Amino acid sequence: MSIIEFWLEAKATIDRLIEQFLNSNRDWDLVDISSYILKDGKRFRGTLNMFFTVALGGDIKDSYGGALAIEILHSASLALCDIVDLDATRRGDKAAWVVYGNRKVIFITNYLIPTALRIIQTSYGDDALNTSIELWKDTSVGALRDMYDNSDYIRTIELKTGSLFKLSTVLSAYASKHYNTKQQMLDVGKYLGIIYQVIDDFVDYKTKKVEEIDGSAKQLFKYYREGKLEEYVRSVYLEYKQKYDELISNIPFQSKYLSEIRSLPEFLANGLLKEA
Amino acid sequence: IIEFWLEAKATIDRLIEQFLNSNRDWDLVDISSYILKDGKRFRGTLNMFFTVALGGDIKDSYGGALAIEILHSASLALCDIVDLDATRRGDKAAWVVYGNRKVIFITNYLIPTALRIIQTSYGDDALNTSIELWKDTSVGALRDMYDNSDYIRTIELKTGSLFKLSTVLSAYASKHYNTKQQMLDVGKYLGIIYQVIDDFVDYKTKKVEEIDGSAKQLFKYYREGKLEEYVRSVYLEYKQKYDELISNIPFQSKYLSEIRSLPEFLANGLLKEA
Repeated sequence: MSIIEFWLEAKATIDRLIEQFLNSNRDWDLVDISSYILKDGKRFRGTLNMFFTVALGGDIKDSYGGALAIEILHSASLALCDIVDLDATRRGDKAAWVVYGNRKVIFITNYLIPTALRIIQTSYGDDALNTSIELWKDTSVGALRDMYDNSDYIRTIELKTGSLFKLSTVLSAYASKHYNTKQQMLDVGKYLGIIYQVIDDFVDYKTKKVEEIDGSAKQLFKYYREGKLEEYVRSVYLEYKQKYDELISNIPFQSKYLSEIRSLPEFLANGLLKEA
Repeated sequence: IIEFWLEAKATIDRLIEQFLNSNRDWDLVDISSYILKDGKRFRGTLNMFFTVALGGDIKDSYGGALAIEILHSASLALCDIVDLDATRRGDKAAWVVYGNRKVIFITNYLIPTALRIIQTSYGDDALNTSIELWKDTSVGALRDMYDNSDYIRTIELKTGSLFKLSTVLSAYASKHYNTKQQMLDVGKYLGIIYQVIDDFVDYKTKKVEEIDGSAKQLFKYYREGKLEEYVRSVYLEYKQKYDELISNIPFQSKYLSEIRSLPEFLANGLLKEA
């Protein structure tokens, strides 16, 4: 839609911010590796940030700080996942650890996370920061529960992947000067994040070997082996999309963005499918 | 002098215990081995001492000391990270990956958990400073890798940072908010002393093919006996900055002496073990 065009502009805008961040970084030695980790990315979370900021009436410029922090928090998490799953490529590059070793990347990572938090606090204040610290903890709890994915698929992916989406959407509440939608915005990102992860796991079963699959995805095998994976994934997607559609009706969004807002679950769902 | 350390190091061990209990779920990644990697509790106690030493209850420091230690654990854990030589077999290496995995998960849980402890007890202002301090700790490690970086500056971020943390937190605890900026400097000097002193212990009772990091730079001191010369020259040197800032800070009466004994007790605490 215009969604795709908005995304392309946001990506370029977010890429610009990363460079300004990098160079302006006094820490001369940390730029080389930080750059490699922040290097590429579609920046979907950061653009959802900017998107909802504008859809709520705010000034796109006020979403910049969160936009940056988010993409910084995301990039740092990928560099870590690549270590956890021991993957050597990021879809067009060696993996950070391959090029610098687990030792450096993890430290660099423990530096970037606090940095992103500072940016969020400066740009938005203490309440925004505390919310971010809670979503950070949630995420770690998520990685954990991804260890023994016996049960709680939906809750597990909410914490693991959804936490960052909640951050993306909730921060647009501050950026747009509409803090009264805080909880509504948190639930928006929760629905989008669950939809994004469920679809992403699905695409994994249809584009990779059954053995090489692992993580939360692994919890869906029981559906896959019966040829009922698509059926389950579609149910989860319809549920949360309804929950989403209902919710955005009760949110003070600008009339001219409602159609784009209402088609976001499709934008993210078909976006993952397309590439695969 | 020690009438406190021994009694509090026991309180800390008791606190750390109730905590490790309300989080049995993380046993899956051997959380305790990280929380208990350190039994000393210097930073934790160092936080309770300087607190009361300002009229604060022994109570007000619980959160601080607990969070202080958790973060030290988080810090040590990061030291466990092993790079893959790729020269190992497939089996011998699967467990290194799982260790690196354990580190990454427990670390990213403890840190925000401790920060929330520091905020729930002392407010957003105490929270922000901690974030700054943890951020600096990470930088100390990155440069500790290698680049023969300014030993002093690189030692302040490595071990100092977390030391500045424990002191400055007593100020919030002691509700003597104005003594905030005062304490941050306390830890800084002590801290540079703890590490310089320690870095010296590895230069006396430690391997010849070992030594790395900051202590490395000392390369031009060991091969000429001047090593001990730089240590003494840096001990008193900074001890002076410490000895100065102390009396300036409105500590209190009953505990104004032993405080000057701290810069000594740390070194000896280390120089005795080896």
